[PDB]
Amino acid sequence: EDLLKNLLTMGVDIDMARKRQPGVFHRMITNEQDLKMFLLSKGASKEVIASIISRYPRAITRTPENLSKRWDLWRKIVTSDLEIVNILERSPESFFRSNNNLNLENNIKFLYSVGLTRKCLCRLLTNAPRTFSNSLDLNKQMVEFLQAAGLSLGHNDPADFVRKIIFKNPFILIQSTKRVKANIEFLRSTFNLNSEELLVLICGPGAEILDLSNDAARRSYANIKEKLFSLGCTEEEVQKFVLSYPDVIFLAEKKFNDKIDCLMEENISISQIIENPRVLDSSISTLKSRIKELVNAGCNLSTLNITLLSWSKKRYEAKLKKLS
DNA sequence: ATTACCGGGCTCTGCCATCTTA
DNA sequence: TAAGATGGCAGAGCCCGGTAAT
Ligand SMILES: [K+]
Repeated sequence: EDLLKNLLTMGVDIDMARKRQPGVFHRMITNEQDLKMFLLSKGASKEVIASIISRYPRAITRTPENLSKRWDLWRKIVTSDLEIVNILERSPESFFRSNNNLNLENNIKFLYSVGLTRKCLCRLLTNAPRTFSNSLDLNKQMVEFLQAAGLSLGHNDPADFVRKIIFKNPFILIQSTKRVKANIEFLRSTFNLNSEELLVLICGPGAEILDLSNDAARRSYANIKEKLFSLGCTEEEVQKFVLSYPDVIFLAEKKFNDKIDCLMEENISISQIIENPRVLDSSISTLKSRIKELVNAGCNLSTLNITLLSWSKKRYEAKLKKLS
């Protein structure tokens, strides 16, 4: 009865809430008051509170005791209340989609038990919160799958493969095993690719590749291949290029292309580009802004050493001065 | 005094489908 | 027997600078 009124004064988007979790609105008891007070208690602005509820209405079904206990467990990993407010604003669902604090506590035990440091649990919680709402078994699955995948390739102690990858790729424990398998076999196939090459690739520069959704990797590589072929680069060169800079698989196809095109419209050859893959770190805006500045001076770009295009502001700005 | 090499810092939700659970 | 709990999916970059090399 009193439910819609409170939410309305709270700033909530009621129509949106009802669409996401209609069920919640057919309960006779809801604790929307205690939650407001609870988050207010921990420093959340009223606008955040509304935003959290607008996106995860079920949040209002939790009791002060539960909320307080879950919060204190997060504070076993994160150090300030503010850190947690921020995470919840960014992703409500991770905190509120479960109310099994025992399970949560077991995740924390398990993850410690795998040999991860607190800075590593902190990193996980901060950037991949939803890790801690996983079932214990689900986190166990992924960990067992990595160990198995560690030894299924030539790794000396899998225990440490797990730590390296989980540190380099914080988002791995919120991916399905299905998905991460398919991304590994995608790399193994498309490129050489013997166990050791593969292993560094996964731990180092191609670590983010394991998070790509189904076939989005395959599809984004296809585009790379076409667009580079079209410009006169051979498959070898395409492979060499992408392996020396796998980040390029994460770009939206359209971005890659526009990026390639903005560079080349200025008479920078496809050759300069793939022998200096990092120029592609820069957003298109930055590239575009820098291109303007240099051609504005006496630079011809056709023959310049274009590495500066992806230098830091400092080093770039310094060098631009010197050119004029 | 200048650039290359390379790794690190940031960084991941919001939706739907299929169970459990009471 | 309807909600709650849980799993899984699509979508996706940019920047900085230490230190080696010259
Ligand atoms: K109920």
